[PDB]
Order: sequence, then structure tokens, then C-alpha cells
Amino acid sequence: MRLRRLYCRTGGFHLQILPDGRVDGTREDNSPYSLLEIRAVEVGVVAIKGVKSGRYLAMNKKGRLYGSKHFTDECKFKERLLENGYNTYSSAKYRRGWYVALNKNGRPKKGNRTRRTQKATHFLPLPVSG
Ligand SMILES: [Cl-]
Ligand code: NA
Repeated sequence: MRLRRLYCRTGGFHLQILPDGRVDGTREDNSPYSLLEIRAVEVGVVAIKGVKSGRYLAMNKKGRLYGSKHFTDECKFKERLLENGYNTYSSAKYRRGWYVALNKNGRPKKGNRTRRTQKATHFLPLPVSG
């Protein structure tokens, strides 16, 4: 059950870390690039690794999500548990309120267009066959 998928509150998507470095949402169940290793690397901070791509979820200085080729400081996300049961993930490196988020088309949002009150930033990590 150690592997997880990250389900968005909106759109019926779960997060995918694709082998070309892109990040998006998919609504398909048999999506190997959506299988994630979510590990706390500091108190309140996680790394999210796409196990099949080998890439870490990352956010660059422009607020854009990508799948990193190795683990860097751009791969750290502050994880907050909301009272509604979902979690938010915000850039630990760029402390500007920049969240992991998917729009209505399943495409990642630019960090400066996100806020913790947006349902697009709300995700549920769920163990796979847990
Ligand atoms: Cl956007
Ligand atoms: Na899947």
C-alpha cells in the first residue's frame, strides 16, 4: 500500500508525472505514471516521486510544475492537512503561496495563480491497494 496516488478535489483527476518531464492530471485508472512515492523529508515537507518516470514533482522559479531529473530543493513541498480532509502542497523553496494545482483541463496551474482556498489545490493522497 506504500505507493500512493494524488486525487484532485476538482475534475476527477489524479496527478501524473510523465516521462517527458510534464506534469498533468489524468482521469484514467491504468496510469502507471500516476503512481507516487510520497515521503516526508522534513517536518511538514514532502517529496513526491513518480516511481515509473523516476522524476520528482518540482516547481521552478516561474511557478511551473515539472518532473525533475534528480532531487533538488525545487522538489520540496510544504504539506498541509486541511480541515476538509484534503491536503495542499506548496513550494518550500519559493515561499510565495505557490501551490500544486490542476485546472479544469487537468493542466497544472502557474504558482502565482493559486491559493489555498482554491479547490484546484486540494488533493487526497490515497494508498494503492491499501
Ligand atoms: Cl495557470
Ligand atoms: Na491510475
